[PDB]
Amino acid sequence: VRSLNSIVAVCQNMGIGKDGNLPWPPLRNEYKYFQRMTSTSHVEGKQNAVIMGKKTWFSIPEKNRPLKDRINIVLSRELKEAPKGAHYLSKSLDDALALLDSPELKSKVDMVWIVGGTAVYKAAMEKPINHRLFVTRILHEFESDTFFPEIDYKDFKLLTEYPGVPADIQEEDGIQYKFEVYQKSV
Ligand SMILES: NC(=O)c1ccc[n+]([C@@H]2O[C@H](COP(=O)([O-])OP(=O)(O)OC[C@H]3O[C@@H](n4cnc5c(N)ncnc54)[C@H](OP(=O)(O)O)[C@@H]3O)[C@@H](O)[C@H]2O)c1
Ligand SMILES: [Ca+2]
Repeated sequence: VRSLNSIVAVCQNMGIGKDGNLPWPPLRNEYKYFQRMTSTSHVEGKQNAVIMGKKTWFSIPEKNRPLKDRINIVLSRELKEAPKGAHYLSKSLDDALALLDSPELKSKVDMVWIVGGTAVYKAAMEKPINHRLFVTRILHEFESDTFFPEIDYKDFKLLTEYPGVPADIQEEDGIQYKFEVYQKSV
């Protein structure tokens, strides 16, 4: 494909989860940011595709699957068939990428978003393709048992500005956070 997009929220230690869920209680504004960023396509009659690992898919409340208005792709070396609600099942990132390039998908899909977990992010990170990483840095220490892979500061350059991403420190429910965008160019 042309380029990937990755979106994650991280607390101070780069933690992204705890016990199968997020490390922090719900932040409204963070949420809407995710829905908005992942769902919004810049082309009529096109839909965005989201890619995620098995543990992440299941983390989503059942009645809430699949993420409305996007093509849900789950990665798993173990599942035989796509979990109930997913659109496609794939064995590796590569398979996922290939599926996307296929005739039927080729045309129905706008942007591709990697929504985790660790291994998905990592895999996407290493592909020598154009890639933009949308990070929400939550300026607090919540205990996490899952972490964001290490990012290559030589490859991913932090943008100083980007359209429609507030640049100031935000706050909600007594917690502050900041939005950051890194860009990898091949
Ligand atoms: N903060 C955030 O932005 C954010 C975003 C997502 C998730 N989360 C949290 O992270 C946790 C889930 O993440 P996780 O890292 O533990 O799990 P995960 O990546 O969601 O699930 C991992 C599984 O998915 C399959 N998989 C993963 N990478 C794959 C690859 N490259 N090729 C094929 N299959 C692959 C494998 O399943 P098989 O064993 O079946 O092969 C692997 O066991 C939860 O706590 C969730 O709340 C946070
Ligand atoms: Ca397994």
